[PDB]
Amino acid sequence: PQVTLWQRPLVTIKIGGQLKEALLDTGADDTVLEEMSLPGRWKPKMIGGIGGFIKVRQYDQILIEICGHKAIGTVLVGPTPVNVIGRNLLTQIGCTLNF
Amino acid sequence: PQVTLWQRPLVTIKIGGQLKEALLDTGADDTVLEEMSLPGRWKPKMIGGIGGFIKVRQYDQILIEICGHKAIGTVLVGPTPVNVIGRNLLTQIGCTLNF
Ligand SMILES: O=C1N(Cc2ccc(CO)cc2)[C@H](Cc2ccccc2)[C@H](O)[C@@H](O)[C@@H](Cc2ccccc2)N1Cc1ccc(CO)cc1
Repeated sequence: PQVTLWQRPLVTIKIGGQLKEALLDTGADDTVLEEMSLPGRWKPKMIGGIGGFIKVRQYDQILIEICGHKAIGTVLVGPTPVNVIGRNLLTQIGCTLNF
Repeated sequence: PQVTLWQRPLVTIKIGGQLKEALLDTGADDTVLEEMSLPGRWKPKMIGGIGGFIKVRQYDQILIEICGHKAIGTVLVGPTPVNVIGRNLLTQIGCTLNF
């Protein structure tokens, strides 16, 4: 749909059988989720943001449903304060920025 | 303009007589820019990111031109690694998210 930016653009996602809300985030290259239970194997990474770097786990080929749309991609799970959906999956759902 | 998200959504801004590039960042409530010289009054502030917190200076009523659109608002200046335009200015230029 179209979403204006007067409030945070949150969406519901379903991931790993669980329902969460996430922020649509054009500044983020990748998707980063708060720590959660996910099968099964993963690789450690660092990411940097404002504030500094964090260490995260990388899971590839995870299925996520963002609104009704399915996508498969990498997710990073880790100590984020907020679930962020970045450009790796925003492109899959066809999201654009328009002004 | 419409921007797809296959690459980072960067724009040119003019602020304070200087020309910069900045990310359009729907996840950011506010705008924060790397250290640069602005004239005038500011207040200290601290913002939290992935990774932690930074201390930043808040300047109010700063004119920015983003693409060919002028906006006025608060900018936070500080040690961010990248300049981000957040929703406080994104609403002023009429930016929407569309999927
Ligand atoms: O750290 C932030 N990252 C860091 C980040 C890095 C990597 C990924 C995955 O690849 C995801 C997020 C982004 C901005 C940024 C990108 C690259 C380098 C430096 C900064 C993000 O794009 C922005 O949306 C918020 C996301 C966010 C929002 C709330 C709480 C935590 C995280 N932030 C922090 C931020 C907070 C406040 C303001 C001003 O109000 C601006 C930014």
